[PDB]
Amino acid sequence: TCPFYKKIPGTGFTVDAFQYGVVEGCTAYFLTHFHSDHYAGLSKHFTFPVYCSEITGNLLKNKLHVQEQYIHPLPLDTECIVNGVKVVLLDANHCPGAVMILFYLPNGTVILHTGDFRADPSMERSLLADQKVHMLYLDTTYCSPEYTFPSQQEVIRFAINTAFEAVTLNPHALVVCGTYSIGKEKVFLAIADVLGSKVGMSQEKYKTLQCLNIPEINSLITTDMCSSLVHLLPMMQINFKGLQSHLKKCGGKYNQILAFRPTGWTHSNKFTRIADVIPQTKGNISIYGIPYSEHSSYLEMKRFVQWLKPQKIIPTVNVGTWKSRSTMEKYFREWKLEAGY
Ligand code: NI
Repeated sequence: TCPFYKKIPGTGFTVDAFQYGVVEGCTAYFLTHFHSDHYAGLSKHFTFPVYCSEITGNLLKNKLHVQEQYIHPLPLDTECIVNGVKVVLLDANHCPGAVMILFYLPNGTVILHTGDFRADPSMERSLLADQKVHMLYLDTTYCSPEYTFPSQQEVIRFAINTAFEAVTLNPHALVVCGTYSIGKEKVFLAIADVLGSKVGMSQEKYKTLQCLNIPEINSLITTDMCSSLVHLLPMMQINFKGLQSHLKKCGGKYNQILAFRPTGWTHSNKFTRIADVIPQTKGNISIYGIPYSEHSSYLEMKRFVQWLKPQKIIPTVNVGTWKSRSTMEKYFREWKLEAGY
């Protein structure tokens, strides 16, 4: 049944709750972003109102064939009224089209649902600064102090310099980048930009990317693989067997692969600096695991919550084990006592 942490009290609203059938007494289904654990259950057969960003609305229509009459896109940073309740969508700094939702309840409570987010100081200057938030439904994916990672900027710098060096040393090398959902587009687009190539990909992936309102995208992507030296493949195929295979397919146009797997976290982060990352190599194939995250680190998350000072926190991730739940609650209490709220 629909968990309590996907329900907004005092409303008829749910968040990211499409896999439970008809939720009893739900008058509006909000969708924070187009990732499968969150959209699971949507299709052309869905007939209730769906509220979301423009970008997410584009993916619903074109990828899942949801009918237009049930899609309610909302502009960001704009006060809107939904079934008699004031709401605002804010940028979540997650994947394209991902939002946080501010609910202004009739009784005076103010609720922020982060959806999936990467907290950032820039959020401290949105419409959030303008009033107090009573309850926070928090993306706690990396809520433990071992989760550190570099900025997105440092990671992109590492990937660009790596790729540029490799191809300039060997103009017959191919670069490959893995993907399994929207998000992390900067990795492959930044690399193609430094190499003077477009990114080649499957028709289905090109279609997805054309839904995202990314500026000048027609200049960066293509379905012509032959004309491109940066190839996007399913994450599953980013291994020595899958890459040896792909290389056979290019028919002696290329003689080396340099491949990137943007992971969330991996335990090399506790020890290793971004400067110090090395690939796994076999023959003429190298694979780099890079810590490009679109979720908050522990310290980023803490700064955001100590800034916001919510009266009550409801975690939305890692809620299935007692030991996880109990550890997170301990961190929230620390943060509150350290900051004085
Ligand atoms: Ni997500």
